[PDB]
Amino acid sequence: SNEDLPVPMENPYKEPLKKCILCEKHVDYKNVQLLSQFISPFTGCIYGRHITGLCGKKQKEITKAIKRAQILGFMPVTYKDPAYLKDPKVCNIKYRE
Amino acid sequence: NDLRDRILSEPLKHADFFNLKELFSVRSLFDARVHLGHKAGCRHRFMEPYLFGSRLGQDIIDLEQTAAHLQLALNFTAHVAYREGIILFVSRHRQFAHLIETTARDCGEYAHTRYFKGGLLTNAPLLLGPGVRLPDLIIFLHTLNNVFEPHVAVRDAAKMNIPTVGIVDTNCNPALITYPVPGNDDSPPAVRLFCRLFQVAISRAKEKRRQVEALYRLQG
Amino acid sequence: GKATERADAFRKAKNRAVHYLHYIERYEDHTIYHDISLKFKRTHIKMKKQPRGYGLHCHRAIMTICRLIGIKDLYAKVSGSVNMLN
Amino acid sequence: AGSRLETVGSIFSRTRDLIRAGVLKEKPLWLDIYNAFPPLREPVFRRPRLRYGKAKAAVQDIFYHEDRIRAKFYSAYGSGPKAFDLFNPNFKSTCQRFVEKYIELQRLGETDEEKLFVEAGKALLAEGVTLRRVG
Amino acid sequence: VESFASMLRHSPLTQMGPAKNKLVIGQIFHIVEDDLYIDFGGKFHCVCKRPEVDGEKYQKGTRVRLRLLDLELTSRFLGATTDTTILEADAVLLGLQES
RNA sequence: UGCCAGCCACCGCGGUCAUACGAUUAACCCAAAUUAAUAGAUCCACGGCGUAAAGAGUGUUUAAGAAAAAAAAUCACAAU
Ligand SMILES: [Mg+2]
Ligand SMILES: [Mg+2]
Ligand SMILES: [Mg+2]
Ligand SMILES: [Mg+2]
Ligand SMILES: [Mg+2]
Ligand SMILES: [Mg+2]
Ligand SMILES: [Mg+2]
Ligand SMILES: [Mg+2]
Ligand SMILES: [Mg+2]
Ligand SMILES: [Zn+2]
Repeated sequence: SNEDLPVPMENPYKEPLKKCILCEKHVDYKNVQLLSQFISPFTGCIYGRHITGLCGKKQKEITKAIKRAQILGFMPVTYKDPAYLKDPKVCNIKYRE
Repeated sequence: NDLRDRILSEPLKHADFFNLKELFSVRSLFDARVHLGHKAGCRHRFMEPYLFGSRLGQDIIDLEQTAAHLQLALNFTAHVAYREGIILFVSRHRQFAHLIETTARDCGEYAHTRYFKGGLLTNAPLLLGPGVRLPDLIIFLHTLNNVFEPHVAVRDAAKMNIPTVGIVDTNCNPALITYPVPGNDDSPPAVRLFCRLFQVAISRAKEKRRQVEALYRLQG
Repeated sequence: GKATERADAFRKAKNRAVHYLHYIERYEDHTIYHDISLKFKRTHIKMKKQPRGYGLHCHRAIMTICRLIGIKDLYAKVSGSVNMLN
Repeated sequence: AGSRLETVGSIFSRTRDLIRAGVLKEKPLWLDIYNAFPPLREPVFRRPRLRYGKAKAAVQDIFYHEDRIRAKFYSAYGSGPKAFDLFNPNFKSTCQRFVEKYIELQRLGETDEEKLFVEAGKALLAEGVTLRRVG
Repeated sequence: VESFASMLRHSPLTQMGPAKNKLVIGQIFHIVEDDLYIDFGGKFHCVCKRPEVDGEKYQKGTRVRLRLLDLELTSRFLGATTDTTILEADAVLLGLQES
């Protein structure tokens, strides 16, 4: 009959889960701009999760979309298309020090 | 000689004989933060019966049980003091080292706060001397050594048939400890509290023994 | 106990033995209380509790130890490794 | 002499038994004291196995309905203006005031969250506390 | 008489909820050169560095305002059965007890 | 005597100080028997299978068995 005992509820305080920059966006091979964000400008490599910072789901979607674009002839393979050089830089890599 | 048996037998027949009930309370303990433990990631398996629960990752010791136990430890400590026996405060924690050495010297009891030499309890006659008395009771204010394993003296006091009081925090292993009192060993008001309590219990017992001795002397 | 000289190890193991003593509860001070089976490492001992007259039928080491304990009537079969310390 | 097996029993057990066998010819002090007021659990050695499989501990997490409220408070207004004093045993925080007001307006029977919350904010502004909120 | 549960439920440490980003009051009980050992009343002291502005105003006994991050700094590391305690708390020293 | 001559069920013994060969002295043990050889009696796993002998390269069904209390068939990604 002790009213001061704890109640077995779920944690009220619990924070929301952090989200990939793209959670519920749509990655489409047709826009080379979004894709070309996750490429190295000099090489054309695709960046890793530990650079892009994506839900495994999106890193995968991004990779597949990239390769698709590259072969359907939307996006260049060996270098990031110079037009998109000055777009926003999402990735964590620093070349020039 | 018969009445010496009287002076040893008499105090065993009352529960409270040194009246230590009145030195603390559940509220007393609570304000000294005693109810606070480590994170649940550090929780030692054998401690779970003493946990009132876990609040947002912190383990909250159950004070009802801390009181229950502490009453018993103090009682035991006192009766050993009354019976003129050696008490050894042991902690290897360097904050309270000075505090404890002080406390002990004030009760007329002994402290080992320093590095515990290997065979101190098991091989006594080599370390200390040709024939020696060994502590009759050992109090641990922290059951751990600065490398976070159990303090040797626990295993070796057990090994030596010496009863052991000790404050076992949430990540300690209580198993080999004769009268454990679950509670917080890390925070200053807690350690200061436990020191003060064991101090008072000892002093009270030694007094009661002096007075009852005096009475026995006037009896004849 | 262990030493370069045999004499020395004898002394050492005696004096050390007296420090680890067990108390063995004896039923009516001759047998054990009830049947025992234990697997210690690779050794299986199996003992059975006898009546008053049936003396000490055991591996010779166990008979030695029993005579030291005071267990006068017993049956034990050891299987697996007969290694003495185990 | 005595028994140095730490693992076999309690010190009580080994001591009493070694006396029983007539090996140990003098009773030790702490023994009589022990018998008189024995500890809650027998101090027998035990090995701390790591849990496995589906097994987990029994420890209950500590929550109260007030928490369910406090979360909305902190999400809205962050920690309060008054800071915290964990030394003062009776100290009440801004969050706790908000709690009590919310509980009182719960007793008037308003089952809507919005009403309760906002009107408790108003009931607090009444007393002179500033809720600066957060975006 | 107050049941332990009753006490725990109303205590300021239960009132706080999660200890991340909480403004708290704490008091300096020890000093080594730039290191202030601050007891904010929870379990473990924290330790902060003496700021550049009004450096000499911080003395043993002083009171200061803290932003609590973590109540105890603890983590599990690769290959360990239990977590490792730093035996400290994580805080940011804001200023001193504006009064 | 000296890796010779020889001995042993198994381990092993004999290279100049052999209780192990050969003989002597003493002893031990069986005894109208005592050794040796050969056949029996007894003896293997209700134990095991990561590293020791052993989980058979894979799946499905047949035969044969188990069902012994509570539920389930199903969604990013490089099957073919
Ligand atoms: Mg601790
Ligand atoms: Mg021959
Ligand atoms: Mg010769
Ligand atoms: Mg022979
Ligand atoms: Mg011969
Ligand atoms: Mg014949
Ligand atoms: Mg094999
Ligand atoms: Mg296979
Ligand atoms: Mg093959
Ligand atoms: Zn996502």
